[PDB]
Amino acid sequence: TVAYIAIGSALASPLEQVNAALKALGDIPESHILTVSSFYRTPPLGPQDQPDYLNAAVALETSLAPEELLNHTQRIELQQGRVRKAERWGPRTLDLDIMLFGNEVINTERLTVPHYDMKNRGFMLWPLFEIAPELVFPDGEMLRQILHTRAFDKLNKW
Ligand SMILES: [Cl-]
Repeated sequence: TVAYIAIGSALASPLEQVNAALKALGDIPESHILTVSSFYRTPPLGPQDQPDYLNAAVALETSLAPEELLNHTQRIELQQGRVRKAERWGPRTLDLDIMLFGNEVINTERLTVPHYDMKNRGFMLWPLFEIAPELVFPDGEMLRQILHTRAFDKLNKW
């Protein structure tokens, strides 16, 4: 099963945090990386201008069940990243999201696939389109049509 995973990171030096994360993803049992998108650069949310965020997408072939894959992405987030001390509820310093899991639709208490907001997020869709331009979502919508209709601005490269 081909899973597509969004990776984000702005902490310390994003390039080596993300590279360590990719190595971790590749070491997930019963799984191997098919391809990784380019690394992209997105500005921080808020006017205060935090560090720049590094965004990418990974195609991972896996025979794990979706919740088993979740277990590993959560483990990697714990091992490779941390919580913001002034915002424990805020996003961690390394973000992994399972965007898509084959053609599966999953609405459990722990796991929602497709990612619930990805169709509204250029920073998830553009890297995905780079590695999977002909992708079709479980509901039949084409990735290309979403990017075209919604007219999301392209992302700058890291
Ligand atoms: Cl869908």
